[PDB]
Amino acid sequence: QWALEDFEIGRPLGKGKFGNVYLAREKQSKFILALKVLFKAQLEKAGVEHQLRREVEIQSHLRHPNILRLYGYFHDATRVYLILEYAPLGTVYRELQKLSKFDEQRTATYITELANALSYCHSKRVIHRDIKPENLLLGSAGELKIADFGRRTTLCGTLDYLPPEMIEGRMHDEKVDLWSLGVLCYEFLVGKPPFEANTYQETYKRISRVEFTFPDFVTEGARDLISRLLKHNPSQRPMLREVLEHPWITANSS
Ligand SMILES: CCOC(=O)c1[nH]cc2c1NC1=C(C(=O)CCC1)[C@H]2c1cccc(Oc2nc3ccccc3[nH]2)c1
Repeated sequence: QWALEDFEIGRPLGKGKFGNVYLAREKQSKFILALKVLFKAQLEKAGVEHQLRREVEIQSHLRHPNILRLYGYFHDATRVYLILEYAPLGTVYRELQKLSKFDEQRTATYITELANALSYCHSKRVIHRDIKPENLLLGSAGELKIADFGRRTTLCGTLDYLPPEMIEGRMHDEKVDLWSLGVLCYEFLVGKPPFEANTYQETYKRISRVEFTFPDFVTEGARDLISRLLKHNPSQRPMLREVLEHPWITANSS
C-alpha cells in the first residue's frame, strides 16, 4: 500500500484526460518515477471506472524492459494515483519530428525491442497494441518502451496503422501486430506511414490493395523486411522470432 506522503512531488510532466502527471521520487529509495493523478469526479462523469480497473490490471501484469511499467497505485478521497515508469527521453514521435527520419541502426534496434515486447505480450495473450510513435517512450539509454495504456482514427483504431483484415471486417489475430511493426519500421525509416492518403476512403483502398512505394534511400534489406511484414495474407507475415533473425535486423540492430 502506498500513500502520497511516500513520494516527493516534482514538476508536472504533462496533462491527462482526467488529471496531471508529475515527476516524483519515492522518499526511501530516492527512485525517480512518474505519478499520474486522476480525478474521480472526472472519471465518474465518463463512466470509465470499470475500464480503468481493467487497463490498470493489464499493465500491472506486464513485466518487460520494453513496456512502460506500472509499479502500483493508490487513492484518496478525491483522486486515483498511478505509480508509473519515468521515461526521461520522451516519445519516439518527438524524436522522429526532430530528426524527420531514423537511420538503419536506430530503426533496427527499435524494431528489435518492439519485437521482443510484442513476443512477450503474445505469450501473455495481449494482442493488437497501438505501437504508433506517439505511444512509444524512451528510457535513459534510449531503450524503447511501449506505452499504449490509457492522426486519423476509425472505430477499429488508428487508420494509418490498421491491417487489411480489420478494415475489411474479416477475422484477425496476433498477426495484426506484425502488420503494425511493418508500418512502424517504414515510418521510422521514411518519416511517414506507407498508406497515407487524402481521404479515409483512399487510405482504406491503399491498405486493402497493399499499395505503397519506397523512397530511393530505403535499402534492399529494409525493403525485404517491410514487404514481408506488410503481406495482405496474415499467415504470410513472419513470426516475431523470424523478425529478430532477419539479416537486416542482425546487421543493423545494436
Ligand atoms: C517523458 C516523461 O513522461 C513520462 O515518463 C511519463 N510516464 C508516464 C506518463 C508520462 N508522461 C505523460 C503521461 C500522460 O498520460 C500525459 C502526458 C505525459 C503518462 C502516461 C503516458 C502513457 C502511458 C501511461 O501509462 C499508463 N497511463 C494510464 C492511465 C490509466 C491507467 C493506466 C495507465 N498506464 C501514462
